[PDB]
Formats: sequence, structure tokens, C-alpha cells
Amino acid sequence: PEPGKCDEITTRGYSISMSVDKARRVIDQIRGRSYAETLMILELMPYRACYPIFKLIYSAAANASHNKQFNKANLIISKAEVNKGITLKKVKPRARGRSYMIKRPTCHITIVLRDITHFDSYDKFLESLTPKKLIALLGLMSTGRRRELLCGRFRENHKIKSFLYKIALFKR
Amino acid sequence: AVPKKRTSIYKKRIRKNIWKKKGYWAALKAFSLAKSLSTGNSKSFFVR
Amino acid sequence: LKAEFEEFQRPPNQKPQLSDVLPDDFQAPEPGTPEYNDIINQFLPKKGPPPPREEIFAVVVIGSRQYIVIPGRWIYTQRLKGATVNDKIVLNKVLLVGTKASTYIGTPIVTNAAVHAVVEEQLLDDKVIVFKYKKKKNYRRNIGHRQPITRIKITGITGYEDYPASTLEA
Amino acid sequence: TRVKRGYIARRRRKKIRFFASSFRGAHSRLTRTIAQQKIRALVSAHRDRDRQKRDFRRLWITRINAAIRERGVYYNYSKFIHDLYKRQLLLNRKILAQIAILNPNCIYMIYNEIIKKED
Amino acid sequence: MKHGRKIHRLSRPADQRRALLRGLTTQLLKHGRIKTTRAKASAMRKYVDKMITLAKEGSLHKRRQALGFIYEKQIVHALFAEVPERYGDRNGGYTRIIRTLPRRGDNAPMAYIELV
Amino acid sequence: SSRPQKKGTAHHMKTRPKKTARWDIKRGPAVYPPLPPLPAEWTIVS
Amino acid sequence: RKSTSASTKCTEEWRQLKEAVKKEFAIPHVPLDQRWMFTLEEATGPDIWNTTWYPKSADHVPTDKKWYVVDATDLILGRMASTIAIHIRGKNLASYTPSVDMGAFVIVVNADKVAVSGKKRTQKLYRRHSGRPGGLKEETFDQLQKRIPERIIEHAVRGMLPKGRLGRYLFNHLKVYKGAEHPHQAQQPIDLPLRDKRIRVEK
RNA sequence: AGGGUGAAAAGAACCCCCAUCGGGGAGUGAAAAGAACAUGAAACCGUAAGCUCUCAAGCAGUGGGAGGGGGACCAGACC
RNA sequence: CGGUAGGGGAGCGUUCCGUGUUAGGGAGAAACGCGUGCGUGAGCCGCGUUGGACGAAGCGGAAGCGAGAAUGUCGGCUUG
Ligand SMILES: [Mg+2]
Ligand SMILES: [Mg+2]
Ligand SMILES: [Mg+2]
Ligand SMILES: [Mg+2]
Ligand SMILES: [Mg+2]
Ligand SMILES: [Mg+2]
Ligand SMILES: [Mg+2]
Ligand SMILES: [Mg+2]
Ligand SMILES: [Mg+2]
Ligand SMILES: [Mg+2]
Ligand SMILES: [Mg+2]
Ligand SMILES: [Mg+2]
Ligand SMILES: [Mg+2]
Ligand SMILES: [Mg+2]
Ligand SMILES: [Mg+2]
Ligand SMILES: [Mg+2]
Ligand SMILES: [Mg+2]
Ligand SMILES: [Mg+2]
Ligand SMILES: [Mg+2]
Ligand SMILES: [Mg+2]
Ligand SMILES: [Mg+2]
Ligand SMILES: [Mg+2]
Ligand SMILES: [Mg+2]
Ligand SMILES: [Mg+2]
Ligand SMILES: [Mg+2]
Ligand SMILES: [Mg+2]
Ligand SMILES: [Mg+2]
Ligand SMILES: [Mg+2]
Ligand SMILES: [Mg+2]
Ligand SMILES: [Mg+2]
Ligand SMILES: [Mg+2]
Ligand SMILES: [Mg+2]
Ligand SMILES: [Mg+2]
Ligand SMILES: [Mg+2]
Ligand SMILES: [Mg+2]
Ligand SMILES: [Mg+2]
Ligand SMILES: [Mg+2]
Ligand SMILES: [Mg+2]
Repeated sequence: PEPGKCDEITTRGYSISMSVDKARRVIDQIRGRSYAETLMILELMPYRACYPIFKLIYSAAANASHNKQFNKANLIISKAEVNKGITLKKVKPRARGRSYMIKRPTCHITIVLRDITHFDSYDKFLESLTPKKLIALLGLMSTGRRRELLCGRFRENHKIKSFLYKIALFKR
Repeated sequence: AVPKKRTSIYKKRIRKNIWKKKGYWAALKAFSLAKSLSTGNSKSFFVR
Repeated sequence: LKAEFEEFQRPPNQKPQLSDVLPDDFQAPEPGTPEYNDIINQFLPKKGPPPPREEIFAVVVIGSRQYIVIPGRWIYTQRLKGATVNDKIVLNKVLLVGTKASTYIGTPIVTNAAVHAVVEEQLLDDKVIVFKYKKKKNYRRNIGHRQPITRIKITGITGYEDYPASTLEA
Repeated sequence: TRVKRGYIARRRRKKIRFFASSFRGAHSRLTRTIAQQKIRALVSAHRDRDRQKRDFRRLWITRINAAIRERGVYYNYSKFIHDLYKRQLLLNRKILAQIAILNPNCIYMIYNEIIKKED
Repeated sequence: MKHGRKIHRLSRPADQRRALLRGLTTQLLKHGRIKTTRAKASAMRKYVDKMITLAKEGSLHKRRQALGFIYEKQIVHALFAEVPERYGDRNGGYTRIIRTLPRRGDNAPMAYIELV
Repeated sequence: SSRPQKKGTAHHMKTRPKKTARWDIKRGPAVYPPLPPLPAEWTIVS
Repeated sequence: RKSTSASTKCTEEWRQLKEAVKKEFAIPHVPLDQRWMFTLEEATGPDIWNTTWYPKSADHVPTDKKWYVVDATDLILGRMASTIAIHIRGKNLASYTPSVDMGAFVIVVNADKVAVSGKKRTQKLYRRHSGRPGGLKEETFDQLQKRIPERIIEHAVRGMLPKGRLGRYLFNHLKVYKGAEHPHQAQQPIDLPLRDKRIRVEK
């Protein structure tokens, strides 16, 4: 079926007491980074948000180890996002009988860790082939093995997708 | 003085991105510092 | 069955190996061999040669507009009243007949020239929104218009030969 | 019998919004704005279906002018056209402009006919 | 502006900043090493060295000048014992400053000032 | 100053363009000889 | 650093595949020189005869265009500048399009010998304004022509070019030199046709 | 002012991250519907993929459409 | 066969009632999302890797029956 089933662990923190903007400031830096680098960075960052985000990422790495069997060395943070949570309002008095509204923003954070090495067989093997060679090699195998070969990250990384549907190499 | 209008979506996204870029320079300092404490050779620095 | 096998193997065993989906049986056909070129012809076809048409074109008047018609091609016009699908019409207003050896220029019309066409369809055009609006007078009117249209195919341009040609002859 | 307005509103709105796809900014978001923007769109559209007919004639005439001015030192659009008419040819301006770009030799021929007869 | 104004303000008025510095140096001489903010450290150097250089001479005059800086007598006497022993050959420069991880509460840069 | 200006429609009356010259007024569309009768637009061939 | 890793290799190869197949089935370009009504290939294509011809990318490409030289000595400023504007704009080609640059390059040489009628040499006034108040500056035509004479013809032609993006981009096609010599000999300039009667002044 | 997890609490044993909260597996269940739980529009906040903006003046559209991309079966069309 | 104030003619839709404990519907209803479909338009007809139990058409009836403006109003969410 899809790459998302093979490579991915998803972890949601719910209701962290960071406001979405603050937390975003940290999450933008760790997007696309090796799990190692992201660790040490998040240990030494000045921001407050860094600590909850840290607990989160450590967790998601543990999940990829103990659940789906991945190597921690090969984890990168592939997709990370922060969405707004439930806002708690409180009213405080101002000068001269006026009030004002304080919001105590929460957030959900979603980190999606993605193994690099998984698929590497098909990956490098398909890199090995020139563009003609590959089409000659795919002239043998049934619809089954075609779909099984090319179901790696390959078609996306090199941007072949709409080309191969045009070469009649596939069915949708 | 007040805001005669409301700030348009895209411009606001640009200003807040500017404020998010400081996170980029902070992440660089943090990385360099980590690689300095990761050799245990610094006599100017201390951790416990 | 190789789909079920490789999917049950990518299901059961996580981290798939290349040797299982593609066995060591297939070397691929050599890049210079006929068995290579049949496949590479199938999947990457060479552009086929263009269909033959006459080298000729006419300029004909239909519904008081003037079209350039080349044979084998279909054009859109005003509905022709009392035309049915699969009708052989002849267009008799022909201003200009070009050929790459000749050009016939009517005064006004090329005499005896006829353009044989066949009415392939009767349509309604892409709906145009006619919209009448006046600010502050609180008046807007939304009205669609679909024009009836006739889609016809030019087959041949004939009966010019006798008429005097001119040429650029240097 | 109480009647909530229900979906009758949001269908209308949604069908309007479909129109306004690819409008920059809040012309693609807020319904209230989107309304106006829809009207103005439809309006300009109507206007320029009329401008169009003016404009291509503009164009064609211009191209014809250029195409002829190449031949004689003294020759114009005006002179040409006048001669097309006193020779009784019906070719309109779209056609002479298209034959000007796409078959330039043809227009040279036409000019040679007009001259021969005006001679 | 300030051109050539060399003093460390520590964001306190004169009175408080004096008292602060007296305090911090009695702490340094009592414990031998301490943890503070980089600013406070860099400022504290001068007065540490003043006390040390003071005790190298030992006269009743000098000792009275130290007593009127440091807060606790005991520390002063200890100084006028220890220093000729420990620092006799060191001509100036008696403090190490080893900086650390910043503070959690405010992100104030920290540091470790040692009596060397 | 004892003279006024021309505001609004007054000004338009004054300034709008006019051909005064008797020769340009009396002009007109060119007279072209009639066309020979033209054939039938489109005929049905059965 | 250009990575020669199998990945980027692969990608470039593939992209030349896409480009190859897109080139083979696409309709060929036939330039406009004795270009007859249609090629047997276009005949399968869209309808280009019953719509107005609009230029495609292969046409206007900068490297093609004509170059012209105007010797401006004893020419009359305005009358020449109109000609120049026409050619730069492209209004003299059958292929003219308002939205595109079909024009030529024009090289003006001897820009200090350009001639002007009547008292203009001393009367005509080139003004430019700082943007501060009291910031107005004025030159007579002659002060200008002794100081930086190219600016006179640039300033007269830029007036007659369209204004706005295409206008400015057009204005770069006007190359002006004060001496009788231009360093464009490589571009093989043709001379400029002038159909005006009054453009040549005689003393 | 604050209504609607499921038919039934069967309200999630056990392992992992783990100071708790929170989560990921396993297990329950027709479905996770997972307790802030039933359909879940808009504003608003983002994330990814396609095309594109840093000489530019503009109620932001519209008629013309360069170049680039996408899903087709009337492949000359549509987006 | 331009059109404001304004008058007349012809229609569409919403919820409910009659036909009706209707036709149809866990072989997926309402709703929600989509359309190279059809209307002068209000809208209709078709479609769904959403949704989980109702409910058309026709021929009629009734109204808490159609919203962008009320410094309207109540919730939600922005801007600063
Ligand atoms: Mg009070
Ligand atoms: Mg207040
Ligand atoms: Mg009114
Ligand atoms: Mg009700
Ligand atoms: Mg109501
Ligand atoms: Mg658009
Ligand atoms: Mg302060
Ligand atoms: Mg005091
Ligand atoms: Mg005090
Ligand atoms: Mg000193
Ligand atoms: Mg006056
Ligand atoms: Mg005026
Ligand atoms: Mg007149
Ligand atoms: Mg659990
Ligand atoms: Mg505890
Ligand atoms: Mg728990
Ligand atoms: Mg489970
Ligand atoms: Mg089960
Ligand atoms: Mg819900
Ligand atoms: Mg500029
Ligand atoms: Mg630019
Ligand atoms: Mg601009
Ligand atoms: Mg009327
Ligand atoms: Mg009225
Ligand atoms: Mg209905
Ligand atoms: Mg209904
Ligand atoms: Mg109902
Ligand atoms: Mg029933
Ligand atoms: Mg349905
Ligand atoms: Mg209902
Ligand atoms: Mg319906
Ligand atoms: Mg109905
Ligand atoms: Mg049920
Ligand atoms: Mg009924
Ligand atoms: Mg009511
Ligand atoms: Mg409202
Ligand atoms: Mg409100
Ligand atoms: Mg805000």
C-alpha cells in the first residue's frame, strides 16, 4: 500500500501548556533533522518549550524502537506540526471598571519520525539503473512485482510519479 | 494611536516568521555548544 | 501471487529485501538486443508519421463570419437552420483558395468553387453569464445565455482549377 | 410550525464560493466579501466580452498596417483597404491579419492583384 | 554616552553595588569557589584581587583596610595567614572564571568563579 | 479681478471638441458600386 | 557542490527522459520566414487559423533580433525619436503584439550632433526634481548637451515608449553613444529606414 | 450557562516512553466510537505537494496568454 | 424588450400536513462533500475509499418560509 505504513511512527502530545507560536519557534528548527542532532539541540536550547518537546521526541523514538522495530540511528524527524488546543479564558479587572480577557493557550504537537534505511534495498537498486534499463527491467515482472518494487519512496524522491502513469507502467 | 485597519493574513505571517528566525540562530549556538561539550576538552566550560 | 507473496513478506517480515521481490533469475535483456527494443518501443513509442491531407485551404463565409478551412478539420459555427447530424452540405461562398503552388483570389467570390462539408454535431455553447448591474440602484439581474452552435467537418475543396490563378513568380 | 433556515443558506454561499476560487486573499475567504467580488467578476466579464470585439479589430488593423507598409514607400492601411473595396473583395480584417502572419506571400499576391487592376 | 567609563554597574545603584561586592568577596574567600552570574563574576575580580594583594603585605594598616571591606573578621585573619603561603610567587591574577550552563528561571548566563 | 471661471458643465460646453471647418462637416461615407448578387450561403446536398 | 551520488545522477537522467518524450510528441516550431499556411503536423494540433495569432516563446528570443544604427547627425530630435520608438516597439512587423517584445535594438551614434529647430537650443528646459521642497533643478538643452548629451536622446525616446513593465524592459533596448563609433560591430547592425520627409534638416 | 462513548462499560490486563498527566503497542468492540469520546459547516491556526513573486504602484478582478505542471477519452478538449 | 420610486404577470426553494404505517433505505436514509450534467434564474438531476437511520417524486394544503447591512443580537475566532 503506502510508505506511511512502513516508515512512520506518529506521536501526539495533547494539551501542552505552551502557546502555539512559542512552541512553533522550536519545532521549526527540528523539522528534517537526524534524531541525534535534535536531541542535543533540544537539550541546550534557551526556550521553555524545548523541554516538553524534548520529552515528546524521546518518547516517539522509544516507540519506534519497542513497537515497530526501528534503529534509533536512522530516525529523522520527518513531519512535525503544532495545532491549537483548548483555550482557557479568565477575566481580570483593568483601570476604571473595565475588564480584560486572558487566554491560557494550549497545544497539540505531532511528531512523525521516519526511518531512512527501510526501503533502502529497492532504493539503491533503483538508483543503480539508468532510466532505460529500469523500463526494460520492468518489462518482465507481472503487475504484482511492479507494484511491489516501485512502492518505495523512490517515485516521489525523483519525481517520476506522473511520468510512470503515462508510460502505462501502472494501474490506479 | 490605533490600527486603522486589520493586518492582512500574509503580512502577519511574514512578521511572525521573522520572529521565528531567531530560533534558527539559537539552534546554531546550541548545536555548536553541544559539539564543544561533546569532546570534554574545554577548560573554560563546566557541566554537572 | 507474487503480489500476495511480496505483500505478505513485507507484512510478516518488516524491512523488505530486494532478493525476495526480484529473484536472481532476471538479468534484464541486454541494452542492444531485439528483446530490449520491443519493450522500449512498447513503453516509449516513437512519434508516428502525420496523416496525409491535401495542401490546400479556403476562406469561406458562414453565418457572415469568415473562416479559414483546411480539409480534414472540424470547425464551430452558428447553428445552421434545418441541418441534421450526418448531412452533406456544400459551402458556396468562397473568397480565397490557397495552395503552395497557387492562390486563387475571388472578385468577390471564386466562381464555381465549392467546399464539401459534413455536419457532425449540433451543440449548445459554453454558458455565458450575462450580468446586468447598477451600483446603489439596487438592481442586479443574473441571466445565462447558451448559444446554439453547429459543429461541422470540412472534407474537400473543389472546382477552382478553371478560375485564373496568380502567383509570386520571381 | 417553526422553520430553522438550515442549509438553504450555506448551499447558496458555498455555490458562490466556488466561483471565487483563486481570488487573492480575503476575496477567497470571507463570504460577505466574496459576494461582492463575485458580482464584480461577472460584471467585468460581461464588459469585456464587449471590449473584446473592439480590441481584436484594433489588433488586426494594426497588424495589417504593418504588413502592407513593407511594400510601397507610400502605401498604407487606408490606401490598401480602399483598394480592396474598389476591387470588390470581401476579405475581412481577421482574415487579412491571419494571412499576414501565417502566409505572408499570399498578402504580397493580393497586393499585386490590387496594383495590377489599379494600373 | 560612555567612552572610557570603566566600572561594572550590575544594574544596581552605587550603595547596593558596593555592599553586593563586599558580600560576594567574603563568600569567595570563605568557600574558595562559587556560582554566580557572569556579570557579577567579571565585576568581582577587581575586589578579590584587592584583598589578596592587601594581605600579601600584612601591615596593621593593610589589615585594617581589609577589615573595613570584608564582612566577617574570621575570614580576614584566615587570609592574612594563608596568602603568603599559597600566593607568594604569583604576581597578580588570582581568580579563575569558568562559565557554565545558563540559569533555568531567567536564562541568565552563569559562571563559576574560583580562587586560584 | 472682475471675471469669473468656468466650473463644471459650463467648462464642458466651452472646451468640448468641434469641427468648425465647413469642409470637414460636409464629408461622408464613400460611395462604392454595388456588389454582384452572391450565391447561396450553404446548400444541402442529398 | 554538485553531488554525483547515484541519486542526483538518477534524477537528471529521468528528467531528460521526461523532456525527451515531451519533445517528441509536441508540435514542432516553424519560424516565420516564408512560413506556409500549415505543416502536416500542425494540422493535427489546436486551431491557430481561426484565432488570433499570438507569439510563442521561440519567436521573440532576444538573440535573434535585428540591430539598427541611427546616425543622429543633422537629424531632428523628435522626428527621429518617433521612428526609433516605432522600431523598438515592433509596430513595423506583421507579427506585432502589444503584450510582447517583438522589437529591435537601436543604436544611436553621434548623439551630440542631433539638431533641433528654432530657439529650442536655448529655450527647451529639462527639469528634474529632488523630492524635497525647493528641490527643482533646470537645464537648458544646451547645458545638457555639453555635459552629458546621451541623456537628451534617451529622455526623448523614453517619452514615446509605453510606460510600465514592458515599457522599461523596452527602454533597455536603446543604446546611445556620443561619438561616431559604437562597440557593437559583432551584432552586425543594419541601417535604419526613415520614411519621413522632414526628418533631415539642411542648413 | 453547561444535553447525545457504545447494544452492553465490555471504560483498555500486560509491555514500552514513564515523577504524574499524556502517549504508542496489545487486548475489548460492528467501528477507537478512547472518556475534552456520536453527524462535525465557517471563520481562524497550520503541514505537505504542484506552478510562481525580491525595478515594483495595485478595490486586486477581467478579456488576451508566454512558460511550466496535472488527471483524460471524443486525446484540437478539460483542470 | 435601459430603468429608481412604484404597479402588474410568471415561478423556485425551506419546514410541516393530506395521499401514507407510500416508493426507496445497514446491498447505506437524512446530512456532508463533489460535478467537462440540465435550467433565463431562484435551483434541479447525477455522483461519492465521508456519514449511520430515515424518508422522496407526483397531485394538493399551511406557515415562526429565504439575510450582508438594523452603532442589530448571541456564541466562536482573529487583528493589534
Ligand atoms: Mg475598583
Ligand atoms: Mg481593558
Ligand atoms: Mg436605493
Ligand atoms: Mg421543527
Ligand atoms: Mg428565520
Ligand atoms: Mg483564474
Ligand atoms: Mg531590569
Ligand atoms: Mg546611602
Ligand atoms: Mg538605598
Ligand atoms: Mg587597580
Ligand atoms: Mg477670480
Ligand atoms: Mg476638461
Ligand atoms: Mg463627420
Ligand atoms: Mg493505552
Ligand atoms: Mg516527584
Ligand atoms: Mg497513563
Ligand atoms: Mg489494537
Ligand atoms: Mg476484535
Ligand atoms: Mg464529534
Ligand atoms: Mg528602473
Ligand atoms: Mg523581476
Ligand atoms: Mg506590483
Ligand atoms: Mg425592462
Ligand atoms: Mg421596483
Ligand atoms: Mg425538493
Ligand atoms: Mg429536502
Ligand atoms: Mg422536508
Ligand atoms: Mg416500507
Ligand atoms: Mg445518496
Ligand atoms: Mg427531514
Ligand atoms: Mg437536490
Ligand atoms: Mg422538485
Ligand atoms: Mg442503527
Ligand atoms: Mg410528498
Ligand atoms: Mg417570526
Ligand atoms: Mg452576521
Ligand atoms: Mg461578538
Ligand atoms: Mg493573536
